[PDB]
Amino acid sequence: GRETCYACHTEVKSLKENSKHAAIACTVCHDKTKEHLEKGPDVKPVTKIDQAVCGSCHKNQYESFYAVHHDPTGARKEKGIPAGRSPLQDKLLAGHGFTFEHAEPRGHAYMVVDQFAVDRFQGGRYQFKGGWKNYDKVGKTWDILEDRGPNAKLPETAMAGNPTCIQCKSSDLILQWKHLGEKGGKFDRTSNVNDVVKAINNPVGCIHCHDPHGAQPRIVRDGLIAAIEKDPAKNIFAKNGKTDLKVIDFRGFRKIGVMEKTDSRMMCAQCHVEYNCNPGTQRTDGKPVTFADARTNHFPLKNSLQLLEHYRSIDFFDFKHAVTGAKLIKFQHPEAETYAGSAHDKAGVQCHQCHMPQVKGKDGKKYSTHGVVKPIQMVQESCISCHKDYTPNKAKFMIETIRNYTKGKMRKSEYWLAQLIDTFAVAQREGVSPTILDQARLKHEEAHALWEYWTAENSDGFHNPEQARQSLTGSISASKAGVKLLNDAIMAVKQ
Amino acid sequence: GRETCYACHTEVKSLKENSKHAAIACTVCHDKTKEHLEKGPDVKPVTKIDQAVCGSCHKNQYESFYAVHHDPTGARKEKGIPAGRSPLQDKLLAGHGFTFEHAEPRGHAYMVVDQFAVDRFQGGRYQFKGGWKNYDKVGKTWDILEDRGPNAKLPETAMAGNPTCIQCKSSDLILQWKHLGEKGGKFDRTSNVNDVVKAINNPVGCIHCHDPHGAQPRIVRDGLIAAIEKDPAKNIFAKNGKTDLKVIDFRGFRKIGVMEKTDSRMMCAQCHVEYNCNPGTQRTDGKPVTFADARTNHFPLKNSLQLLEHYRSIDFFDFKHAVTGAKLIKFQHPEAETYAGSAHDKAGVQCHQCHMPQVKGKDGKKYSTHGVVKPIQMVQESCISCHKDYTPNKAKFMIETIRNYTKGKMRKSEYWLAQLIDTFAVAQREGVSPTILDQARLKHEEAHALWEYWTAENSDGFHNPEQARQSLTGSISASKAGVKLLNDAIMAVKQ
Amino acid sequence: GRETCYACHTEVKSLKENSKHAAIACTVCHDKTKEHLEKGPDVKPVTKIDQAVCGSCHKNQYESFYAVHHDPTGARKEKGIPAGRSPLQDKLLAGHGFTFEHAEPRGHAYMVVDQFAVDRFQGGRYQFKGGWKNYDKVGKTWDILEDRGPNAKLPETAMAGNPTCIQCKSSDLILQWKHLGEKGGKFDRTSNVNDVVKAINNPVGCIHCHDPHGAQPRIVRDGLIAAIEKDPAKNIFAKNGKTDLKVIDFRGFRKIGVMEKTDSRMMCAQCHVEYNCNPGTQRTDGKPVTFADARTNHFPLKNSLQLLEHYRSIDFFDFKHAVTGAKLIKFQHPEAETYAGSAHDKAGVQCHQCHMPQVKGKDGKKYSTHGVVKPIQMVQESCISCHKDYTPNKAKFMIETIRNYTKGKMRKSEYWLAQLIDTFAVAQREGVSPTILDQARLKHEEAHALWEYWTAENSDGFHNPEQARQSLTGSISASKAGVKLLNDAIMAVKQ
Ligand code: HEC
Ligand code: HEC
Ligand code: HEC
Ligand code: HEC
Ligand code: HEC
Ligand code: HEC
Ligand code: HEC
Ligand code: HEC
Ligand code: HEC
Ligand code: HEC
Ligand code: HEC
Ligand code: HEC
Ligand code: HEC
Ligand SMILES: [Ca+2]
Ligand SMILES: [Ca+2]
Ligand SMILES: [Ca+2]
Repeated sequence: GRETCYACHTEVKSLKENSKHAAIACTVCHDKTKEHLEKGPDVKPVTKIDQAVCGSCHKNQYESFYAVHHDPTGARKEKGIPAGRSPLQDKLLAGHGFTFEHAEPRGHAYMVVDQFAVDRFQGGRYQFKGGWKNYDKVGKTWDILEDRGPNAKLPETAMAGNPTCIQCKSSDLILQWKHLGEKGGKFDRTSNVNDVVKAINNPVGCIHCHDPHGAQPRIVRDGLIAAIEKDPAKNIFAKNGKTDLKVIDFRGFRKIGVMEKTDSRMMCAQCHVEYNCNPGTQRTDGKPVTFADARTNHFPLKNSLQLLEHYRSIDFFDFKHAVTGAKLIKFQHPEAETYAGSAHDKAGVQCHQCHMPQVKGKDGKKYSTHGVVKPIQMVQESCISCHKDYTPNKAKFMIETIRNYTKGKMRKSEYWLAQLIDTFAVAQREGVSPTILDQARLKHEEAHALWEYWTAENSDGFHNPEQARQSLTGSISASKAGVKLLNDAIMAVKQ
Repeated sequence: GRETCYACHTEVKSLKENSKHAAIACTVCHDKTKEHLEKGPDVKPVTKIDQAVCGSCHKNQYESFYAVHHDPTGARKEKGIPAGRSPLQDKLLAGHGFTFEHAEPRGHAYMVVDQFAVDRFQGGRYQFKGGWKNYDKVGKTWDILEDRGPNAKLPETAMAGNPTCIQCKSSDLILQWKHLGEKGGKFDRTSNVNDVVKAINNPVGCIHCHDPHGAQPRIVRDGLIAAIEKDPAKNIFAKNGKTDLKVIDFRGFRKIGVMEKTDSRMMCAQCHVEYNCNPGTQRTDGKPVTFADARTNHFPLKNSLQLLEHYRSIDFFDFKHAVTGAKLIKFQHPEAETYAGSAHDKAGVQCHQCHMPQVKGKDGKKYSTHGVVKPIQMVQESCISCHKDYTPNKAKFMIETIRNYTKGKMRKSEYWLAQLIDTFAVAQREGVSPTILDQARLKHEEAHALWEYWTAENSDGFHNPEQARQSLTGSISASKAGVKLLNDAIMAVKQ
Repeated sequence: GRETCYACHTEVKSLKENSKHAAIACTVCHDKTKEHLEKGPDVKPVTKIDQAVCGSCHKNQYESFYAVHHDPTGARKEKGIPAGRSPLQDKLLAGHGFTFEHAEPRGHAYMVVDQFAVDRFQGGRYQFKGGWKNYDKVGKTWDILEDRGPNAKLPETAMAGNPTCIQCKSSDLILQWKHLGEKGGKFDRTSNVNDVVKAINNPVGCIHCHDPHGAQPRIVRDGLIAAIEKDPAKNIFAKNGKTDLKVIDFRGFRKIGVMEKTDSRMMCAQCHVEYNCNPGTQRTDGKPVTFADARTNHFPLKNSLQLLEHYRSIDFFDFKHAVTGAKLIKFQHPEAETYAGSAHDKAGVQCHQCHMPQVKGKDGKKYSTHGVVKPIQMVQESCISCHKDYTPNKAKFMIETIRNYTKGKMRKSEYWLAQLIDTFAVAQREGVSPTILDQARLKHEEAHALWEYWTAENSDGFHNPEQARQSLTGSISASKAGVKLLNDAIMAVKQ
């Protein structure tokens, strides 16, 4: 009786008819349909957002997403340790909530539990039931975590958590969140995050990347659609002054973007980008930017060489550095913006070919693994599958040589940023002019933007070695110029 | 003729009769017995303290203790290197002898040679015969080391060595050391350490943990007995307002503690504790505390959250920090005090189940390995033996995740301690009030106590992850409070 | 017709007749011989310097030199990273070109391409054709690199490259370089390095260590011959007041040194030494030392305990430290001077026994591998071949224990150098006397000389553990003495 439904749901008919999902009865994914027919539109069907329904017919994708693996080096790797990805984090991000805890990423199945449990999220309120011995448990959020309650305190935590955070950890609010988190849905940007978390039972849904109605490759992330719509000819995913995205707006309430061809650069860019999803400060007037402002659910889709101008253009910065008071941008995991225009991107390779390589399940049916892969741990399938002349050692050597050269420049950029910050403090105590301190703040802004992008980004340059070198040497140059003018100004005081 | 002996040695009769050692002739372990009978009590039998006698009937325990293994990452691992367990050691312990050399522990068979050869012991006087190529040799101290003599100098060494040090490296002085090292035995706390070392041929004896007379599980360490006796109802080993320890006092000269049931927490706490075994300074008057003082052979049996109050209560600190002049506690390897009240302790698991797992020897007789094990190197026997559902990768993941999270907080506590020390120095040079510097010293004391415990402790939180988090975040909080008040006081000067 | 040639080339006759190469026709290695005979000496034969000619009869040496191996940890390892061999490089070498890039060494076949491509060589002018994916290519320089041209800029590079650099990367200029690079050959010390690089097609030739005429073990490096000639009785290679080197001077233009017996300490010392091959400054007058000066192609052949006196004696230093203005020596890879007088040197072991171990080729003919080996990666052939009682773990344990103890002192020397530099800067800002700052500069000179030798040297003490300890503790002592007098002078100012 789908034609009954299709009478008032025309877009679903468009997606589903003559699709690979054509035959699937509406009842497979929607409950209370009879009540919706019999009692009218006031009584909504139930749409349970649930990987297990997709798994009933796609077991290898479902099984590989939920498969539990144990990295013998462990997880919860703080980045701000000496041998870590961001060893000078505590000094360079002084005054930012990331100083409370920032760990390396792990598997997709953990993404909700790790967002809720991190020391920077909600003052330690959410914890693993049974603690560390259950840290590898997957499945339903509230089977895994407990709520210690609103009045509990945990020392050296922060309260960075907000509803927009959840948009990059789950598909559970797809029908309960108006476009951009503007008011009108069950939840919006101004919601109490502790109401929102109760609604999040699952990590990123199968529906995040795949239309349930027709199985079309798609995106559902509001900020990513908004970015592509703002710059449809020149954005990082465009080709020929066009992007492969048809936006479907349901009821003026929620958008999807459907693509004719798989583009995992867009599918993964739903989360693996720089974003603003937090309050901040305007550069002009020093006024707060609150969750009322659309800038608190924002995808720039700009790379390291563009972001400082981009955030100046939209009159926004994240935090003042606790020492220099520089109006700093906080960068997060810009993998899509890094990958854009790199050797592999230009070759037509997409994120999924390295990170979701082909494996065989079960009997021996071929599928894309949905347990996303760390290519250095799987070079036969992530690399040699395409680079057939490569030995495993050659693949590892190529990854690690690029990471080696890039990290050399990252560490040198940190040395110089640390020097800039320490010299600034000395310049302050030597009563150097606030005019000249302001010049140094600008150099800190620039050096910071060209450095922090790369500790935030997860490849240590592999995704774009040229951009990483140009950015990080630009950071070093800016810091050296700041240190020179501060040390010059310090001579001129006592001259 | 044991009844002859038993006439004047009543306690030995109590331990030996109806024991597992009942049948063993006194002559097996004591020489010159006839002269002792014939010439009377003036001529003492010879009691050679020697693992090889125990080995004659317990070959697998003896063989596994002396087995030579080569860790391919080497030994003599200085902790104060960037990638090391205590990377900011040289700054945070400035003014302490540990800045001359402090390496990670290795195997028990090396414990005397490594105490005598470390650069902080006795000005480099003791060295390996033939140098590095013999660094893996086990057996008799003076087959392995040479004495360069009292007048030899070795640059960048220290003279921390003292007789009480030897009490945690050998059973060789069991009959030659009056309780607590008070005067009356061949050696006491005031002895020249260079006389004492000549008497130490073996590492920790079989008799350290096992009664030779009846084979009862026991302790012989004077400071550990003294601690248990001071607090017999509430100490970390107690249960039901009682400790499983019967103290036997021989001649008012030397004590053992015998337990009805194996408690390796007590057996290992003979050495794996925080201790004071060194001169120090009183907090009240600034007067020396010398080896005449019982506080120089002292076991607090207190954890990270208790030690600062404990050392304030007994009016003792180890060193003034070379920069801040904070009256600091020097912490050493508090494994027993950490382990106390942890998940595994509460489950009735003891040190030996993870560190002396069951292995098969020879033919295939089952025994507890007496080559103590680093569980991460042996997860099948140290972990999976009990956690039967664990894979080796799961065991490794669980150890390393806890170490990862704990080290993140350890490194952050060091960052903030370094900031506190650097800010203090700036506050001094900005002529901030000595009143306010004194407030900052108190914050350094607190931050130091809540940090250094964990670099001194060897598990990086595994033994008590909750206590480690509470302590290390407390350290960070104290340092941040010190940095705030110093930076506030620095504004107020030039206000 | 060799007797025709031998008439005017008497030294070649001496080397070639009754040699292992006796039978080889001159035409095998020299072209245009008929024109040289027919047209006279004005028309020089062509002498193509080329491993492939040697390879025609020595395939296993040729094949093993050019064999491509992929270290899975990658290459281009910057030393100035936290976990790196020289973690405080950027601070301690501040004002030296090594701060732009200094990576660990890799295989011999890469030595030209890596010299030309390093960020410190020639402003990034030379790059790998096709970039990173060709970083493992071996063979001809200009098949592997491209020239971006003289006007191209690459941010955060330096221009350290000069002709004398090439003398330790290739045998290609053996007939085109007058002794010491004095004027008269196609190239000299004053040549434009960008003319010189065009002439360098190959890495170190077979002829670097082996005479082509008679196959005698030899050296061709001008600076090494000059050093041995200056001190023929007491130099590090001497025995019995004599060195095994007969110098043959061709035309007063170019020297070789031929040895009766293989001495790989000399063969490898052609490059694995400290050297001066750069402009610098005189200590006395502050005058430049230019490529006109013989001190710009100089081998001291002195160890860590001798170099500071050595460079003071010849009135030379490399750079003023950017903070302290200390007149610092820049140290490079002093492996031969370190190895001299070590346990293995005294035992008659040479570099080649550990680094060119015996392997079997082809069928199974035994040869010395000419792919030089990192012994920790090959302990069966580099170590156990001679230490037959060693297990692989024992060999690794011995290497890594020595490296562990040595690195502990290296890291501690860096901590104290960093403290010296930071204290100096504070002493300057507290207006401490320039007299007392000059005293501290001397302590920085000394501490620097006794430290940087060991980050420059590649064994982390393995080659001479006693010398490393004596040097690095001497560094620590010098820095502590500098920090004491600066901190004392700072009290005395405000006294
Ligand atoms: C017109 C008379 C309708 C027929 C026939 C069916 N549906 Fe419907 N549906 C209709 C309206 C006007 C609305 C919602 C209006 C609003 O914005 O609240 C709905 C809603 C749904 C939803 C809910 C989406 C959400 O916000 O959670 C679902 C999943 C849905 N409808 C499914 C559906 C099916 C499967 C039908 C045939 C059995 C069907 N609808 C008939 C209008 C009408
Ligand atoms: C938002 C819903 C996401 C989308 C869409 C994708 N990723 Fe992701 N990823 C995300 C998070 C929040 C995490 C961390 C989870 C945690 O609990 O820490 C990650 C992690 C990865 C990793 C690391 C995997 C691991 O270490 O085991 C990789 C390699 C990764 N992500 C890649 C990736 C690719 C290629 C995507 C498109 C196919 C993709 N992600 C989508 C959030 C989201
Ligand atoms: C999409 C644009 C995102 C928004 C909005 C937020 N997060 Fe995120 N998160 C995202 C990705 C792709 C990843 C994996 C890659 C990485 O660099 O981590 C993550 C990871 C986390 C993690 C795990 C790692 C860590 O930082 O400890 C946490 C704890 C996490 N994210 C929390 C978080 C919070 C609290 C947010 C709102 C302030 C938030 N995320 C927004 C993608 C996106
Ligand atoms: C092969 C050419 C790749 C493509 C295309 C993309 N990625 Fe990648 N990624 C690659 C490597 C070699 C590495 C280094 C670390 C490693 O595991 O080898 C990375 C790193 C990441 C990470 C960090 C997690 C990890 O896998 O270790 C993330 C989160 C990641 N990459 C995501 C990502 C996205 C979203 C991509 C398309 C925009 C992308 N990668 C492309 C190799 C390749
Ligand atoms: C009473 C007449 C004795 C008989 C019979 C035996 N022993 Fe004895 N023993 C006795 C005294 C009074 C002392 C020492 C007094 C003092 O404090 O110095 C001893 C000493 C020993 C020791 C020495 C312990 C030490 O300090 O090193 C040993 C090992 C010992 N005695 C053993 C022993 C044995 C095996 C006997 C039967 C053969 C024996 N004793 C008889 C008193 C008497
Ligand atoms: C080895 C297995 C032993 C046998 C058999 C016996 N004794 Fe022993 N004894 C032994 C050791 C290693 C020591 C040192 C202290 C310790 O507790 O480990 C001793 C000590 C004694 C002492 C001294 C007690 C004191 O007064 O302080 C006596 C008096 C003694 N041993 C007597 C003794 C007798 C009489 C035995 C036969 C019945 C006998 N011992 C057996 C080791 C061993
Ligand atoms: C004092 C006599 C000790 C007793 C009793 C125990 N241990 Fe110990 N341990 C001690 C020292 C002095 C050393 C270092 C030795 C050196 O030369 O460096 C150690 C070392 C260990 C180690 C590390 C083992 C290794 O790295 O190979 C472990 C795991 C260890 N110790 C555990 C341990 C346990 C479980 C004990 C009770 C059974 C125990 N120790 C007793 C000193 C002493
Ligand atoms: C028991 C309460 C002890 C006293 C008293 C002393 N040491 Fe110790 N030591 C002890 C243990 C359990 C261990 C292994 C665990 C660890 O954290 O090291 C050690 C180890 C050493 C080592 C090896 C490691 C190192 O620090 O380089 C040395 C060199 C050592 N101990 C020396 C030493 C000295 C000189 C003492 C008196 C000042 C001393 N120890 C006392 C247990 C105990
Ligand atoms: C299993 C539940 C354990 C019990 C009970 C105890 N220890 Fe432990 N210890 C454990 C782990 C997983 C680690 C981390 C390092 C590792 O090797 O895996 C440790 C560490 C130590 C160390 C450092 C040496 C080492 O083994 O690497 C010491 C010296 C040590 N532990 C001693 C010790 C003592 C005395 C215990 C009872 C109080 C104790 N451990 C209990 C696992 C477990
Ligand atoms: C004397 C009449 C000669 C006979 C017969 C041969 N050679 Fe010669 N050769 C001679 C002179 C005077 C010179 C060079 C003078 C100068 O310094 O320029 C040469 C040069 C060579 C070289 C060049 C070395 C260089 O600088 O590149 C080679 C390789 C050489 N000669 C080889 C050679 C051979 C193989 C001969 C027999 C066929 C031969 N020479 C004959 C003088 C005379
Ligand atoms: C100058 C012509 C050289 C001579 C003669 C020798 N070596 Fe060398 N070596 C040299 C350079 C310039 C490099 C670095 C090359 C690069 O592209 O980075 C090296 C490297 C080595 C290494 C490291 C090998 C590797 O990592 O794979 C070793 C162990 C080494 N060299 C040893 C060595 C020995 C033993 C020699 C005499 C037989 C020797 N080298 C000669 C420059 C030169
Ligand atoms: C012989 C006395 C040498 C002179 C003159 C120069 N180099 Fe060198 N170089 C030499 C050796 C034996 C090695 C390998 C050992 C090591 O410690 O690196 C090297 C290595 C390099 C490398 C690779 C490693 C690195 O530093 O990044 C480069 C890029 C290199 N050398 C460049 C270089 C330049 C530019 C020189 C003139 C200023 C130069 N070298 C001189 C031996 C010798
Ligand atoms: C065995 C007794 C050796 C002799 C003789 C020499 N070297 Fe060595 N070298 C040795 C070890 C164990 C190490 C440590 C790093 C390792 O790979 O194990 C080294 C290190 C080097 C290096 C650094 C590159 C490397 O191999 O990792 C160089 C460039 C090197 N050594 C050169 C060298 C020269 C020129 C020697 C004679 C003067 C020399 N080595 C002797 C072991 C031994
Ligand atoms: Ca951001
Ligand atoms: Ca202590
Ligand atoms: Ca030099």
